[PDB]
Amino acid sequence: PKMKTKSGAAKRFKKTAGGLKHKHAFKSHILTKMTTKRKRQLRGTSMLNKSDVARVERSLRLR
Amino acid sequence: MRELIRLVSSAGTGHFYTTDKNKRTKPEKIEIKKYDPVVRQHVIYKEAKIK
Amino acid sequence: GFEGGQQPLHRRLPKFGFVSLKAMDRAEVRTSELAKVEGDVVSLQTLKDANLINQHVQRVKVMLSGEVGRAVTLKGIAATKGARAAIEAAGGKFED
Amino acid sequence: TRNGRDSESKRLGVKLFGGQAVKAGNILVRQRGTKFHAGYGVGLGKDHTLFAKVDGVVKFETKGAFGRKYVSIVAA
RNA sequence: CAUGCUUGAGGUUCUAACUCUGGUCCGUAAUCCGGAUCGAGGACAGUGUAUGGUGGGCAGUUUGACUGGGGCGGUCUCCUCCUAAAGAGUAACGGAGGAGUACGAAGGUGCGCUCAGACCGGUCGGAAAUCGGUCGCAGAGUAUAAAGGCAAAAGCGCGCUUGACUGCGAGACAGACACGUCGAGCAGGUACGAAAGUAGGUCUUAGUGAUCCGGUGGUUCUGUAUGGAAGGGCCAUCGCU
RNA sequence: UCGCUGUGAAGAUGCAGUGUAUCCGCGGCUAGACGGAAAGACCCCGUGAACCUUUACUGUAGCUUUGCACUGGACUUUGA
RNA sequence: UUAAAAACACAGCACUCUGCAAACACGAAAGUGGACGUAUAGGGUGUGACGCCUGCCCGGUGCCGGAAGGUUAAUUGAUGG
RNA sequence: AACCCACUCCCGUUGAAAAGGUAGGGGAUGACUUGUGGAUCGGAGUGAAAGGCUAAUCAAGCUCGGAGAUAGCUGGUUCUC
RNA sequence: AAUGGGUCAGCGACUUAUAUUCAGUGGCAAGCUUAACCGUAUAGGGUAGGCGUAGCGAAAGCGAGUCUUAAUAGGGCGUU
Ligand SMILES: [Mg+2]
Ligand SMILES: [Mg+2]
Ligand SMILES: [Mg+2]
Ligand SMILES: [Mg+2]
Ligand SMILES: [Mg+2]
Ligand SMILES: [Mg+2]
Ligand SMILES: [Mg+2]
Ligand SMILES: [Mg+2]
Ligand SMILES: [Mg+2]
Ligand SMILES: [Mg+2]
Ligand SMILES: [Mg+2]
Ligand SMILES: [Mg+2]
Ligand SMILES: [Mg+2]
Ligand SMILES: [Mg+2]
Ligand SMILES: [Mg+2]
Ligand SMILES: [Mg+2]
Ligand SMILES: [Mg+2]
Ligand SMILES: [Mg+2]
Ligand SMILES: [Mg+2]
Ligand SMILES: [Mg+2]
Ligand SMILES: [Mg+2]
Ligand SMILES: [Mg+2]
Ligand SMILES: [Mg+2]
Ligand SMILES: [Mg+2]
Ligand SMILES: [Mg+2]
Ligand SMILES: [Mg+2]
Ligand SMILES: [Mg+2]
Ligand SMILES: [Mg+2]
Ligand SMILES: [Mg+2]
Ligand SMILES: [Mg+2]
Ligand SMILES: [Mg+2]
Ligand SMILES: [Mg+2]
Ligand SMILES: [Mg+2]
Ligand SMILES: [Mg+2]
Ligand SMILES: [Mg+2]
Ligand SMILES: [Mg+2]
Ligand SMILES: [Mg+2]
Ligand SMILES: [Mg+2]
Ligand SMILES: [Mg+2]
Ligand SMILES: [Mg+2]
Ligand SMILES: [Mg+2]
Ligand SMILES: [Mg+2]
Ligand SMILES: [Mg+2]
Ligand SMILES: [Mg+2]
Ligand SMILES: [Mg+2]
Ligand SMILES: [Mg+2]
Ligand SMILES: [Mg+2]
Ligand SMILES: [Mg+2]
Ligand SMILES: [Mg+2]
Ligand SMILES: [Mg+2]
Ligand SMILES: [Mg+2]
Ligand SMILES: [Mg+2]
Ligand SMILES: [Mg+2]
Ligand SMILES: [Mg+2]
Ligand SMILES: [Mg+2]
Ligand SMILES: [Mg+2]
Ligand SMILES: [Mg+2]
Ligand SMILES: [Mg+2]
Ligand SMILES: [Mg+2]
Ligand SMILES: [Mg+2]
Ligand SMILES: [Mg+2]
Ligand SMILES: [Mg+2]
Ligand SMILES: [Mg+2]
Ligand SMILES: [Mg+2]
Ligand SMILES: [Mg+2]
Ligand SMILES: [Mg+2]
Ligand SMILES: [Mg+2]
Ligand SMILES: [Mg+2]
Ligand SMILES: [Mg+2]
Ligand SMILES: [Mg+2]
Ligand SMILES: [Mg+2]
Ligand SMILES: [Mg+2]
Ligand SMILES: [Mg+2]
Ligand SMILES: [Mg+2]
Ligand SMILES: [Mg+2]
Ligand SMILES: [Mg+2]
Ligand SMILES: [Mg+2]
Ligand SMILES: [Mg+2]
Ligand SMILES: [Mg+2]
Ligand SMILES: [Mg+2]
Ligand SMILES: [Mg+2]
Ligand SMILES: [Mg+2]
Ligand SMILES: [Mg+2]
Ligand SMILES: [Mg+2]
Ligand SMILES: [Mg+2]
Repeated sequence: PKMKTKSGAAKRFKKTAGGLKHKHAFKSHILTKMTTKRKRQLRGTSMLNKSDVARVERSLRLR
Repeated sequence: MRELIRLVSSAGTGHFYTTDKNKRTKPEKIEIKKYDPVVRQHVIYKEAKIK
Repeated sequence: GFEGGQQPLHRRLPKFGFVSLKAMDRAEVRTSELAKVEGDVVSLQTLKDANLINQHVQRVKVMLSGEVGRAVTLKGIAATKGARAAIEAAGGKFED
Repeated sequence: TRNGRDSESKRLGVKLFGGQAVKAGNILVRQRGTKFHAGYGVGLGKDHTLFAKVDGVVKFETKGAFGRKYVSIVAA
């Protein structure tokens, strides 16, 4: 049958031409005790690491 | 201990800063000037509640 | 996705974004693809007489990618600023 | 026994040795306190980290009173 | 107040619903069952549905790991020193100590100043209070363990102040990942100083908890025929010994 | 298909050195072949299983409270 | 089918429940047992001929009684947004 | 004595026997023994109660299905350079 | 002196289906390829659909650019 994508992996990783996008952690709560620089640098989007691509691509049924 | 408070800008914006204070030693409010990104000046910030 | 019992990536990072339902009926056309319709007119139906777009597409935009062959007339199709200048350059006009 | 505690190591010490080529922003020493002092072309962080503000090579010299050890950047 | 019209609650009473594992007549050759009629109870009891209490009578499960065998005891995250063999890293139920905070000034800046201790002289103190002189060089101090630092003092005092700023960020250190650390410089607005300038918290290294879910403040995003709304997205932020 | 002393996955018929000893039965005895028999029952482990207990967790049969329905008339007390 | 006993039963004793369509038990229910019995009866529990006896505690947990006052479900829907 | 049972020793243990035999032993008019027919059974029955018995099987019978249950655990895995 | 095998003969353990990724080897090529189904039935038709030619952004959207931002500054991703 068709391979089934993992629902939770597709809600956290998006497929682009440069790789797979994702957001950063440690940004949900307990924000007052955090430095502004540290919160500013956890704000954008980052590509997946080289050693984590194989496991995520298998979860997404991309390989 | 130290309780989380919230500083609301005196301008019309909804911008706020967060910090903590000793509400036993210093009961009276904080009146401090901080940069407001929305209006782009330094304005009076007043203490409020975090909840 | 199993890592031995450690919290995995698909549960360690946050969810973000939403899916646009407005983009389901959207398509884009290269300027190099314009010289494949039958005659001198590019419309929503004419791009479906060829096989440029799917039959469920209701909105089409033209982007600058490749040279424009001949003079064509566009019918209710949006174009970028660069794509329009290429179209007007090769005798083609832009109405509707 | 009531002794089995310890903290994780911090990987301190000299990162670039005398004569090595450096670039602006390179970290030279990780420190507690100032075992080495910032010479010409070297800045100091709030945890006493020494970093390069210019390009050149490391020098390492003991000069002045107080017998201090300085790290500076000179043109190759 | 006097009534009228409802309607909450209680008590009494009636018969006509319901109930009778009470009598006698019939179906009938019958201690079942029906129908008829006397007797009794009576809108109660009882059953359906909704709901609170009780309920090992019964059921599906859970009840950590390390460990000089298991159990008992102890430990489980973070910081400092030794072990650790003069770069980094390095184990033991190895040897020793701390943390789960504090501060609107204990932050910034300009200006100004040096401690502990000893001796001599001096009214109640007398070894030690405040004072004057000489020596002293950090044996003091640093919000908090220890180590590394401290004269441009990083120690102490005063005036003004909010840079404990917003958007970033060349380049590095660390590092399985997720995390972490330092930071010149640019743009906006500031604070101290005559100015060069300094300021993106505190002498440094502990003071911490992912995702999911739920709440609050904004938002030129989206919003299931359309205009809105509900809901969702984005930014900020709260709730976990 | 020998003994002894060493060695050796640490208690040797089979390894080393050495000593003994023609080849093959029968009647007896059990010291060894870690002899045969039963994938140890004691002990530990498995994010195994059964059954039992209780003020472990979550439920539930049964028992019980009240609203509505089957369910009506009258009088009286009593609140809006 | 490795335990015949000091284990179980027992007559006697006590507590407690049950007014009859009884309590209780088997049954989705009809019904059946209890019992064609009726508190000198029936069920459950403990003790265990007989003799002399069976002391103190109602704080805990259970059971029984009380009903004033606090909390307290479905239900109802004033008010505000 | 018959009949019902099963306290002791020995034998037997590849047995004559998947629980016997020879010697001794207990009850033997009773809460006795026994023939025929019948009723109750699988989270159920029955039990003078040993967790005993329910066809040489019982801390939940046998049989057929779900079913090739699951097995981070043992065992095995076949020609050549 | 840890497990397994008395011996022989025969049998006895990496498979198949559907979705994919990489490599090798071919057909076409800015295009490639059909599925159900028709059919003269391995031909031929059927290009619905799938992948590619453009990316960035959570999105509206803009597009060789785009996002962040007061910023045409810087930076991320992308482009001959
Ligand atoms: Mg999905
Ligand atoms: Mg956080
Ligand atoms: Mg948020
Ligand atoms: Mg098409
Ligand atoms: Mg220790
Ligand atoms: Mg260590
Ligand atoms: Mg160390
Ligand atoms: Mg600085
Ligand atoms: Mg009856
Ligand atoms: Mg009758
Ligand atoms: Mg009557
Ligand atoms: Mg009633
Ligand atoms: Mg009722
Ligand atoms: Mg009911
Ligand atoms: Mg009812
Ligand atoms: Mg139980
Ligand atoms: Mg249970
Ligand atoms: Mg329970
Ligand atoms: Mg039970
Ligand atoms: Mg289960
Ligand atoms: Mg279990
Ligand atoms: Mg658990
Ligand atoms: Mg263990
Ligand atoms: Mg032990
Ligand atoms: Mg030992
Ligand atoms: Mg323990
Ligand atoms: Mg070292
Ligand atoms: Mg070394
Ligand atoms: Mg090691
Ligand atoms: Mg401790
Ligand atoms: Mg200080
Ligand atoms: Mg020190
Ligand atoms: Mg000086
Ligand atoms: Mg490195
Ligand atoms: Mg000035
Ligand atoms: Mg200036
Ligand atoms: Mg959860
Ligand atoms: Mg609408
Ligand atoms: Mg909205
Ligand atoms: Mg011989
Ligand atoms: Mg030896
Ligand atoms: Mg030997
Ligand atoms: Mg040999
Ligand atoms: Mg030999
Ligand atoms: Mg040899
Ligand atoms: Mg012989
Ligand atoms: Mg013998
Ligand atoms: Mg023998
Ligand atoms: Mg043996
Ligand atoms: Mg086995
Ligand atoms: Mg075994
Ligand atoms: Mg045991
Ligand atoms: Mg466990
Ligand atoms: Mg385990
Ligand atoms: Mg006996
Ligand atoms: Mg016996
Ligand atoms: Mg017995
Ligand atoms: Mg009685
Ligand atoms: Mg007794
Ligand atoms: Mg007795
Ligand atoms: Mg009492
Ligand atoms: Mg009591
Ligand atoms: Mg009472
Ligand atoms: Mg007989
Ligand atoms: Mg005899
Ligand atoms: Mg006999
Ligand atoms: Mg006899
Ligand atoms: Mg007798
Ligand atoms: Mg008989
Ligand atoms: Mg039967
Ligand atoms: Mg069963
Ligand atoms: Mg027992
Ligand atoms: Mg059978
Ligand atoms: Mg049997
Ligand atoms: Mg199955
Ligand atoms: Mg099997
Ligand atoms: Mg084995
Ligand atoms: Mg051998
Ligand atoms: Mg063995
Ligand atoms: Mg073994
Ligand atoms: Mg083997
Ligand atoms: Mg064998
Ligand atoms: Mg090819
Ligand atoms: Mg750019
Ligand atoms: Mg690039």
